[PDB]
Amino acid sequence: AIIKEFMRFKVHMEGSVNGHEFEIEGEGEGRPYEGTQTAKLKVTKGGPLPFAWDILSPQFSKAYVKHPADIPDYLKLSFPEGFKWERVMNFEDGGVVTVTQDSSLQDGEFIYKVKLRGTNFPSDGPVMQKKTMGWEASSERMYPEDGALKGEIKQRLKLKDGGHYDAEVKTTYKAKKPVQLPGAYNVNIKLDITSHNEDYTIVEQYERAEGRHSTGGMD
Repeated sequence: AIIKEFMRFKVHMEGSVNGHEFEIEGEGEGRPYEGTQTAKLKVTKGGPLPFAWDILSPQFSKAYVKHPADIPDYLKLSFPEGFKWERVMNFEDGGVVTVTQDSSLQDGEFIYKVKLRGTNFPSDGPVMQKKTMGWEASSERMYPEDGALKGEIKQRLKLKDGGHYDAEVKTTYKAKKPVQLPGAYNVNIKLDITSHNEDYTIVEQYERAEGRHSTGGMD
């Protein structure tokens, strides 16, 4: 019941990428049981960003994943206390993004606090040269480990002039209170930039995420 069928969120990110510091604030909304959400993000410090928006976009909401009835929605069940998540992204050219995130519920809205560290992107690479064009649809493979929910992704960023720039991603999602963990399953995710201004100081995103059985789908 805590998770309403229409939910808003507020997000704050403090970050560095290759030592360039910045802050982002944003608001979002969606339908947690339908797996759909939008967000409006604004660069509040360190803009215009001297790197690709796309490395930040996946850091702005796993309460909004559509789950089959027989897969426990661990992250929805974590509320009202909520959950933390930690992420590592290894990009194929040696760029690294590490993220920590706190997700809570205050005034009937989700509150997201994000800390991001991006390092070792090549000065001539597509991230620092802003040559990326959004993520391909992803499958996150989910499994329980060490009393937390883990997910692994082979994520693909489209490039200007064609082809892709890959990232291996691993995330740990941990409820602040003990709730029922699921077995192994997959989450199909598509994240779109729906609008941006010229220098990506103002960006709107849309994400659809649907959990699917990895065993006994029953086709």
